[PDB]
Amino acid sequence: TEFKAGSAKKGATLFKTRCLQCHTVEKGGPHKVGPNLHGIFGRHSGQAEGYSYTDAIIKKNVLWDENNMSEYLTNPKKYIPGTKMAFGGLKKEKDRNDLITYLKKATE
Ligand code: HEC
Repeated sequence: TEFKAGSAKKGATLFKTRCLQCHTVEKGGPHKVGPNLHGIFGRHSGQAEGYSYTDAIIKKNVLWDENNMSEYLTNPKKYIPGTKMAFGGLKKEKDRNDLITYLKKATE
């Protein structure tokens, strides 16, 4: 236990301001700069079809849980060196909590 529940509402707005540029979350949403995140929870990394992921993410083969995602979100390139994901990261654990709270919900 190193992830506690946040604000889905707060979560949804962070997504909009920090993730939307590159990703969609809805089932049936298109891949953009980053892949569509529908159903990411429980899936391994690099497995969405029709998306050209880097060697690195695929090979990293991470099982996406609220906790994994948390460390990833902190500093992506640090987590998976070689990832084409160009996001500095979210240093506050509270932003991270709210975003994942949103994500758990909207990608289901
Ligand atoms: C564009 C400038 C991006 C922003 C802002 C965010 N992400 Fe991203 N993401 C992007 C790319 C190009 C990729 C693929 C990387 C690669 O090496 O192929 C990713 C990947 C992800 C993943 C891993 C997905 C998988 O299918 O395993 C996740 C979980 C993810 N991105 C989430 C995410 C969130 C929540 C963001 C906002 C905080 C976000 N990313 C920003 C491009 C971009």
